[PDB]
Amino acid sequence: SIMVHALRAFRSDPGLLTNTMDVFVKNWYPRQKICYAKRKLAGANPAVITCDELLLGHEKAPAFRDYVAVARGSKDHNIRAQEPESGLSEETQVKCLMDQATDPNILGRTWEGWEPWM
Repeated sequence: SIMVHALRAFRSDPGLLTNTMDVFVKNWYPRQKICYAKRKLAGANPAVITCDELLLGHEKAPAFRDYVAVARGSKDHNIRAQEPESGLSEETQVKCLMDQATDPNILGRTWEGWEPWM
């Protein structure tokens, strides 16, 4: 619920931060990642951006088909998977962003050193 109160304060006015984040005048990896930032500050889904990243050239690694099937989850029992891609309220946005972070089927296949068990 603290994230309800936090993300609402940003999502309400997407210009203020995204327009500042055009500081990357320094394709342009800036344009194509800010293209995603403008979507995710607006109503867009967290797993969708992960699929969208994996589609963005990383489709050369063989498990990309499966990486998307981990990101998209199972429509039977993952609470992200039933939602649309875009137009999400602060509730739907964060409700799903929980699921895509807490997934035991992500955590059960991931980097050591970095640490799901701590």
